Amino acid sequence: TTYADFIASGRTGRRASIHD
Amino acid sequence: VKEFLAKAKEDFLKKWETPSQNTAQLDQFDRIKTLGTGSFGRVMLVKHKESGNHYAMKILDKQKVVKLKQIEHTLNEKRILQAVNFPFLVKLEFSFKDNSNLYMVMEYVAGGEMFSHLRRIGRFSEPHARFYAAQIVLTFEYLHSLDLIYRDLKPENLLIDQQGYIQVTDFGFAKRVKGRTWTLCGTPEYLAPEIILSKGYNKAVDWWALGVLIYEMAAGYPPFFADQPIQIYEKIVSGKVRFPSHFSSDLKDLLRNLLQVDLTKRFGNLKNGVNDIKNHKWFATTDWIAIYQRKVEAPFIPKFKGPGDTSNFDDYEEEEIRVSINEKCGKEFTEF
Ligand SMILES: Nc1ncnc2c1ncn2[C@@H]1O[C@H](COP(=O)(O)OP(=O)(O)O)[C@@H](O)[C@H]1O
Ligand SMILES: [Ca+2]
Ligand SMILES: [Ca+2]
Repeated sequence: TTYADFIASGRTGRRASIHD
Repeated sequence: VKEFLAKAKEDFLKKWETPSQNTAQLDQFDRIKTLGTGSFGRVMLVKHKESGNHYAMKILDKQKVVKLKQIEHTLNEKRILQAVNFPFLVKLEFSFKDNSNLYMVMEYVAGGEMFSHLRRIGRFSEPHARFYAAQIVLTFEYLHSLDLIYRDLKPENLLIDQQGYIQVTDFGFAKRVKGRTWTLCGTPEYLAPEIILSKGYNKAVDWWALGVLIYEMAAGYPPFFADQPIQIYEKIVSGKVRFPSHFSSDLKDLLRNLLQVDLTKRFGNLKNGVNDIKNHKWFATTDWIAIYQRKVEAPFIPKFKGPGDTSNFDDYEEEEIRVSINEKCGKEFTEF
Protein backbone atom coordinates (compact mmCIF):
# COMPACT_ATOMS: atom_id res chain seq x y z
CA THR A 1 0.00 0.00 0.00
CA THR A 2 1.09 3.60 -0.44
CA TYR A 3 0.62 4.04 3.33
CA ALA A 4 2.95 1.17 4.06
CA ASP A 5 5.54 2.47 1.62
CA PHE A 6 5.37 5.89 3.26
CA ILE A 7 5.69 4.57 6.80
CA ALA A 8 8.72 2.48 5.86
CA SER A 9 10.43 5.42 4.22
CA GLY A 10 12.93 7.66 5.85
CA ARG A 11 10.94 10.89 5.70
CA THR A 12 8.07 10.29 8.14
CA GLY A 13 9.44 12.46 10.95
CA ARG A 14 9.67 16.22 11.08
CA ARG A 15 11.11 17.70 7.91
CA ALA A 16 13.69 20.46 7.86
CA SER A 17 13.71 23.28 5.40
CA ILE A 18 16.16 23.54 2.54
CA HIS A 19 17.67 26.81 1.48
CA ASP A 20 20.16 26.97 -1.37
CA VAL B 1 -12.79 41.89 1.26
CA LYS B 2 -11.34 44.64 -0.86
CA GLU B 3 -12.11 47.29 1.80
CA PHE B 4 -10.70 45.14 4.59
CA LEU B 5 -7.57 44.36 2.63
CA ALA B 6 -6.96 47.97 1.73
CA LYS B 7 -6.92 48.98 5.36
CA ALA B 8 -4.86 45.99 6.20
CA LYS B 9 -2.23 47.10 3.70
CA GLU B 10 -2.05 50.58 5.21
CA ASP B 11 -1.41 49.09 8.66
CA PHE B 12 1.17 46.68 7.37
CA LEU B 13 3.04 49.33 5.38
CA LYS B 14 3.50 51.58 8.37
CA LYS B 15 5.23 48.77 10.23
CA TRP B 16 7.08 47.56 7.15
CA GLU B 17 8.51 51.00 6.77
CA THR B 18 9.46 51.55 10.41
CA PRO B 19 9.92 48.18 12.08
CA SER B 20 9.80 47.51 15.79
CA GLN B 21 13.23 46.85 17.34
CA ASN B 22 14.72 45.86 20.66
CA THR B 23 11.52 45.38 22.63
CA ALA B 24 12.83 43.02 25.32
CA GLN B 25 16.12 41.52 26.57
CA LEU B 26 17.22 37.98 27.51
CA ASP B 27 17.23 38.38 31.25
CA GLN B 28 13.53 39.29 31.21
CA PHE B 29 12.71 35.60 30.67
CA ASP B 30 13.41 32.27 32.33
CA ARG B 31 13.99 29.58 29.69
CA ILE B 32 12.20 26.33 30.40
CA LYS B 33 12.32 23.76 27.63
CA THR B 34 12.79 23.31 23.88
CA LEU B 35 9.57 23.13 21.92
CA GLY B 36 10.89 22.49 18.43
CA THR B 37 13.79 23.00 16.04
CA GLY B 38 14.51 23.64 12.36
CA SER B 39 17.72 23.49 10.32
CA PHE B 40 19.50 26.27 12.24
CA GLY B 41 17.02 27.54 14.86
CA ARG B 42 15.60 26.49 18.26
CA VAL B 43 12.32 27.57 19.85
CA MET B 44 12.00 27.40 23.64
CA LEU B 45 9.12 27.77 26.02
CA VAL B 46 9.99 30.68 28.28
CA LYS B 47 8.36 32.58 31.14
CA HIS B 48 8.40 36.37 31.19
CA LYS B 49 9.38 37.42 34.74
CA GLU B 50 7.46 40.66 35.21
CA SER B 51 4.16 39.49 33.64
CA GLY B 52 4.33 35.75 34.43
CA ASN B 53 3.13 34.97 30.89
CA HIS B 54 4.64 32.14 28.82
CA TYR B 55 5.99 32.71 25.32
CA ALA B 56 7.85 30.80 22.62
CA MET B 57 11.36 32.19 22.08
CA LYS B 58 12.99 31.47 18.68
CA ILE B 59 16.77 31.69 19.10
CA LEU B 60 19.10 32.03 16.10
CA ASP B 61 22.90 31.94 16.39
CA LYS B 62 24.10 34.85 14.25
CA GLN B 63 27.26 33.02 13.15
CA LYS B 64 25.21 30.04 11.94
CA VAL B 65 22.88 32.34 10.07
CA VAL B 66 25.85 33.93 8.29
CA LYS B 67 27.56 30.61 7.58
CA LEU B 68 24.40 29.27 5.91
CA LYS B 69 23.97 32.52 3.95
CA GLN B 70 20.61 33.25 5.52
CA ILE B 71 21.14 36.86 6.59
CA GLU B 72 18.67 38.41 4.14
CA HIS B 73 16.08 35.70 4.75
CA THR B 74 16.38 36.24 8.51
CA LEU B 75 16.00 39.99 8.19
CA ASN B 76 12.98 39.32 5.99
CA GLU B 77 11.51 36.92 8.56
CA LYS B 78 11.59 39.44 11.40
CA ARG B 79 10.70 42.53 9.36
CA ILE B 80 7.63 40.80 7.92
CA LEU B 81 6.45 39.00 11.01
CA GLN B 82 6.57 42.16 13.12
CA ALA B 83 4.38 43.90 10.50
CA VAL B 84 1.55 41.44 9.81
CA ASN B 85 -1.72 40.99 11.64
CA PHE B 86 -4.23 38.26 10.85
CA PRO B 87 -6.15 35.81 13.00
CA PHE B 88 -4.21 32.74 11.77
CA LEU B 89 -0.70 34.23 11.92
CA VAL B 90 1.33 33.79 15.08
CA LYS B 91 1.94 37.03 16.92
CA LEU B 92 5.46 38.35 17.47
CA GLU B 93 5.42 39.80 20.99
CA PHE B 94 9.05 40.91 21.27
CA SER B 95 12.37 40.80 19.41
CA PHE B 96 15.93 41.65 20.33
CA LYS B 97 19.50 40.55 19.79
CA ASP B 98 22.66 40.19 21.86
CA ASN B 99 26.33 39.59 21.15
CA SER B 100 25.69 36.08 19.85
CA ASN B 101 22.06 35.50 18.97
CA LEU B 102 18.83 36.85 17.47
CA TYR B 103 15.58 36.42 19.41
CA MET B 104 11.99 36.38 18.20
CA VAL B 105 9.54 35.91 21.07
CA MET B 106 6.08 34.82 19.93
CA GLU B 107 2.83 33.97 21.65
CA TYR B 108 3.17 30.39 22.85
CA VAL B 109 0.72 28.21 20.86
CA ALA B 110 0.21 25.30 23.19
CA GLY B 111 -1.71 22.79 21.06
CA GLY B 112 1.43 21.58 19.30
CA GLU B 113 2.28 21.20 15.62
CA MET B 114 -0.40 19.99 13.20
CA PHE B 115 2.36 17.53 12.18
CA SER B 116 2.33 15.56 15.39
CA HIS B 117 -1.45 15.20 15.49
CA LEU B 118 -1.50 14.27 11.85
CA ARG B 119 1.09 11.53 12.14
CA ARG B 120 -0.43 10.12 15.36
CA ILE B 121 -4.05 10.07 14.20
CA GLY B 122 -2.94 9.00 10.73
CA ARG B 123 -4.98 11.40 8.59
CA PHE B 124 -7.75 13.93 8.89
CA SER B 125 -11.30 13.51 7.63
CA GLU B 126 -12.21 15.80 4.78
CA PRO B 127 -14.28 18.19 7.01
CA HIS B 128 -11.32 18.40 9.39
CA ALA B 129 -8.79 19.02 6.63
CA ARG B 130 -11.16 21.54 5.04
CA PHE B 131 -11.49 23.55 8.28
CA TYR B 132 -7.74 23.94 8.38
CA ALA B 133 -7.40 24.52 4.64
CA ALA B 134 -9.89 27.40 4.67
CA GLN B 135 -7.79 29.22 7.24
CA ILE B 136 -4.70 28.86 5.03
CA VAL B 137 -6.64 30.11 1.97
CA LEU B 138 -7.68 33.22 3.90
CA THR B 139 -4.15 33.74 5.27
CA PHE B 140 -2.61 33.50 1.79
CA GLU B 141 -5.20 35.89 0.43
CA TYR B 142 -4.08 38.33 3.15
CA LEU B 143 -0.33 37.76 2.71
CA HIS B 144 -0.43 37.95 -1.09
CA SER B 145 -2.39 41.17 -1.02
CA LEU B 146 0.57 42.68 0.87
CA ASP B 147 2.85 41.45 -1.94
CA LEU B 148 4.19 38.76 0.40
CA ILE B 149 5.01 35.17 -0.60
CA TYR B 150 5.19 32.72 2.30
CA ARG B 151 7.15 29.80 0.81
CA ASP B 152 7.22 27.30 3.67
CA LEU B 153 3.77 25.79 4.16
CA LYS B 154 3.92 22.42 5.97
CA PRO B 155 2.33 20.76 9.03
CA GLU B 156 5.55 21.33 11.07
CA ASN B 157 5.08 25.07 10.67
CA LEU B 158 1.35 25.10 11.57
CA LEU B 159 0.47 25.24 15.28
CA ILE B 160 -2.93 24.40 16.78
CA ASP B 161 -4.21 26.91 19.34
CA GLN B 162 -6.37 26.40 22.37
CA GLN B 163 -9.57 26.82 20.32
CA GLY B 164 -8.42 24.29 17.69
CA TYR B 165 -7.57 26.97 15.08
CA ILE B 166 -4.32 27.32 13.11
CA GLN B 167 -1.45 29.64 13.86
CA VAL B 168 1.09 29.89 11.02
CA THR B 169 4.69 30.15 12.26
CA ASP B 170 8.14 30.29 10.56
CA PHE B 171 8.36 33.31 8.31
CA GLY B 172 11.94 32.28 7.45
CA PHE B 173 11.33 32.35 3.69
CA ALA B 174 8.64 35.04 3.60
CA LYS B 175 9.53 37.79 1.18
CA ARG B 176 7.97 41.01 -0.05
CA VAL B 177 8.23 40.79 -3.81
CA LYS B 178 6.33 42.21 -6.73
CA GLY B 179 6.81 39.78 -9.56
CA ARG B 180 9.29 36.99 -9.74
CA THR B 181 11.98 35.55 -7.54
CA TRP B 182 14.45 32.69 -7.78
CA THR B 183 15.61 31.32 -4.42
CA LEU B 184 15.59 27.54 -4.09
CA CYS B 185 14.04 27.36 -0.60
CA GLY B 186 11.16 25.62 1.13
CA THR B 187 10.69 22.04 2.19
CA PRO B 188 11.28 19.40 -0.51
CA GLU B 189 7.85 17.71 -0.41
CA TYR B 190 6.14 21.13 -0.71
CA LEU B 191 8.16 22.66 -3.55
CA ALA B 192 6.33 23.69 -6.73
CA PRO B 193 7.92 22.39 -9.95
CA GLU B 194 8.83 25.90 -11.12
CA ILE B 195 11.00 26.27 -7.99
CA ILE B 196 12.80 23.06 -8.71
CA LEU B 197 13.32 23.88 -12.36
CA SER B 198 14.88 27.25 -11.54
CA LYS B 199 12.92 29.37 -14.01
CA GLY B 200 11.81 32.12 -11.63
CA TYR B 201 8.49 31.93 -9.74
CA ASN B 202 5.81 33.91 -7.95
CA LYS B 203 3.08 33.59 -5.32
CA ALA B 204 1.48 30.74 -7.24
CA VAL B 205 4.00 28.42 -5.46
CA ASP B 206 2.05 28.98 -2.24
CA TRP B 207 -1.15 27.71 -3.92
CA TRP B 208 0.74 24.62 -5.12
CA ALA B 209 1.94 24.04 -1.57
CA LEU B 210 -1.66 24.37 -0.34
CA GLY B 211 -2.48 21.47 -2.65
CA VAL B 212 0.31 19.44 -1.07
CA LEU B 213 -0.91 20.38 2.41
CA ILE B 214 -4.52 19.40 1.72
CA TYR B 215 -3.38 16.11 0.16
CA GLU B 216 -1.15 15.28 3.08
CA MET B 217 -3.80 16.17 5.65
CA ALA B 218 -6.46 14.07 3.94
CA ALA B 219 -4.26 11.13 2.85
CA GLY B 220 -1.88 11.00 5.82
CA TYR B 221 1.12 11.02 3.45
CA PRO B 222 2.37 13.53 0.82
CA PRO B 223 1.51 13.28 -2.85
CA PHE B 224 5.25 13.06 -3.69
CA PHE B 225 7.51 11.21 -1.26
CA ALA B 226 10.75 9.22 -1.36
CA ASP B 227 13.83 8.69 0.85
CA GLN B 228 15.89 11.55 -0.58
CA PRO B 229 14.99 15.01 -1.94
CA ILE B 230 16.27 14.40 -5.49
CA GLN B 231 13.87 11.50 -5.86
CA ILE B 232 11.05 13.70 -4.59
CA TYR B 233 11.92 16.44 -7.06
CA GLU B 234 11.74 13.90 -9.86
CA LYS B 235 8.20 12.99 -8.89
CA ILE B 236 7.07 16.58 -8.48
CA VAL B 237 8.39 17.40 -11.93
CA SER B 238 6.60 14.39 -13.42
CA GLY B 239 3.57 15.93 -11.73
CA LYS B 240 1.76 12.60 -11.87
CA VAL B 241 -0.46 12.44 -8.76
CA ARG B 242 -2.45 9.41 -7.53
CA PHE B 243 -5.23 9.71 -4.91
CA PRO B 244 -6.41 7.49 -2.05
CA SER B 245 -9.54 5.53 -2.73
CA HIS B 246 -11.38 7.45 -0.06
CA PHE B 247 -10.81 10.94 -1.51
CA SER B 248 -14.08 12.46 -2.64
CA SER B 249 -14.49 13.43 -6.27
CA ASP B 250 -14.69 17.07 -5.21
CA LEU B 251 -11.35 16.83 -3.31
CA LYS B 252 -9.70 15.16 -6.26
CA ASP B 253 -10.89 17.90 -8.63
CA LEU B 254 -9.63 20.61 -6.33
CA LEU B 255 -6.24 18.97 -5.99
CA ARG B 256 -5.78 18.50 -9.71
CA ASN B 257 -6.32 22.27 -10.00
CA LEU B 258 -3.87 23.14 -7.21
CA LEU B 259 -1.23 20.54 -8.05
CA GLN B 260 -1.21 21.89 -11.58
CA VAL B 261 2.24 22.12 -13.19
CA ASP B 262 0.80 24.64 -15.73
CA LEU B 263 0.65 28.14 -14.28
CA THR B 264 -1.95 29.38 -16.72
CA LYS B 265 -4.16 26.69 -15.23
CA ARG B 266 -3.27 26.59 -11.54
CA PHE B 267 -6.02 27.64 -9.15
CA GLY B 268 -5.23 30.80 -7.22
CA ASN B 269 -3.21 32.01 -10.22
CA LEU B 270 -6.04 32.67 -12.66
CA LYS B 271 -8.06 35.74 -13.53
CA ASN B 272 -10.43 35.26 -10.58
CA GLY B 273 -7.63 34.68 -8.13
CA VAL B 274 -8.46 33.10 -4.80
CA ASN B 275 -12.16 32.99 -5.61
CA ASP B 276 -11.66 29.98 -7.90
CA ILE B 277 -10.58 28.19 -4.69
CA LYS B 278 -13.19 29.73 -2.39
CA ASN B 279 -15.97 28.89 -4.83
CA HIS B 280 -14.84 25.31 -5.57
CA LYS B 281 -17.35 22.55 -4.74
CA TRP B 282 -15.09 21.04 -2.05
CA PHE B 283 -15.49 24.26 -0.09
CA ALA B 284 -19.23 24.60 -0.65
CA THR B 285 -20.05 24.06 3.01
CA THR B 286 -17.41 26.54 4.21
CA ASP B 287 -18.66 29.78 5.72
CA TRP B 288 -15.69 31.99 4.84
CA ILE B 289 -16.67 34.87 7.14
CA ALA B 290 -17.39 32.64 10.09
CA ILE B 291 -13.97 31.06 9.69
CA TYR B 292 -12.34 34.51 9.63
CA GLN B 293 -14.36 35.36 12.72
CA ARG B 294 -13.33 32.14 14.45
CA LYS B 295 -16.97 31.31 15.04
CA VAL B 296 -16.84 27.82 13.46
CA GLU B 297 -16.65 24.85 15.89
CA ALA B 298 -13.20 23.24 15.51
CA PRO B 299 -13.19 19.52 14.78
CA PHE B 300 -10.45 18.94 17.33
CA ILE B 301 -9.33 20.76 20.47
CA PRO B 302 -6.00 19.61 21.95
CA LYS B 303 -5.85 18.83 25.60
CA PHE B 304 -4.59 21.75 27.67
CA LYS B 305 -3.59 21.49 31.30
CA GLY B 306 -2.14 24.71 32.52
CA PRO B 307 0.09 27.56 31.70
CA GLY B 308 3.38 26.15 30.47
CA ASP B 309 2.20 22.63 29.71
CA THR B 310 4.16 21.22 26.76
CA SER B 311 2.63 17.77 26.50
CA ASN B 312 1.51 18.42 22.92
CA PHE B 313 5.15 18.78 21.89
CA ASP B 314 7.91 16.21 21.48
CA ASP B 315 10.88 16.44 23.80
CA TYR B 316 14.28 17.72 22.52
CA GLU B 317 17.83 17.58 23.75
CA GLU B 318 18.67 20.89 25.41
CA GLU B 319 21.79 22.95 24.87
CA GLU B 320 23.33 25.94 26.53
CA ILE B 321 22.41 29.30 25.20
CA ARG B 322 25.86 30.91 25.10
CA VAL B 323 26.41 34.67 24.87
CA SER B 324 29.95 35.75 24.01
CA ILE B 325 31.47 38.90 25.49
CA ASN B 326 32.36 39.91 21.93
CA GLU B 327 29.71 41.17 19.50
CA LYS B 328 29.32 38.85 16.49
CA CYS B 329 28.04 40.10 13.11
CA GLY B 330 26.88 43.48 14.42
CA LYS B 331 26.83 45.25 11.06
CA GLU B 332 25.07 42.42 9.26
CA PHE B 333 22.17 42.49 11.70
CA THR B 334 21.98 46.23 12.41
CA GLU B 335 18.31 46.53 11.46
CA PHE B 336 17.17 43.52 13.44
N1 LIG C 1 4.81 30.38 18.59
C1 LIG C 1 5.14 29.06 18.87
N2 LIG C 1 4.53 28.35 19.81
C2 LIG C 1 4.81 27.08 20.10
N3 LIG C 1 5.69 26.42 19.39
C3 LIG C 1 6.34 27.04 18.40
C4 LIG C 1 6.05 28.37 18.06
N4 LIG C 1 6.76 28.68 16.94
C5 LIG C 1 7.50 27.65 16.63
N5 LIG C 1 7.24 26.60 17.46
C6 LIG C 1 7.85 25.26 17.48
O1 LIG C 1 9.23 25.33 17.13
C7 LIG C 1 9.47 24.72 15.83
C8 LIG C 1 10.49 25.51 15.02
O2 LIG C 1 10.05 26.85 14.87
P1 LIG C 1 10.35 27.46 13.42
O3 LIG C 1 9.90 28.88 13.47
O4 LIG C 1 9.69 26.60 12.29
O5 LIG C 1 11.93 27.47 13.34
P2 LIG C 1 12.83 27.02 12.10
O6 LIG C 1 12.96 28.20 11.18
O7 LIG C 1 14.27 26.75 12.76
O8 LIG C 1 12.28 25.71 11.47
C9 LIG C 1 8.07 24.64 15.18
O9 LIG C 1 8.04 23.60 14.19
C10 LIG C 1 7.22 24.32 16.42
O10 LIG C 1 7.43 22.97 16.91
CA1 LIG D 1 10.28 25.38 10.48
CA1 LIG E 1 12.59 28.49 8.97
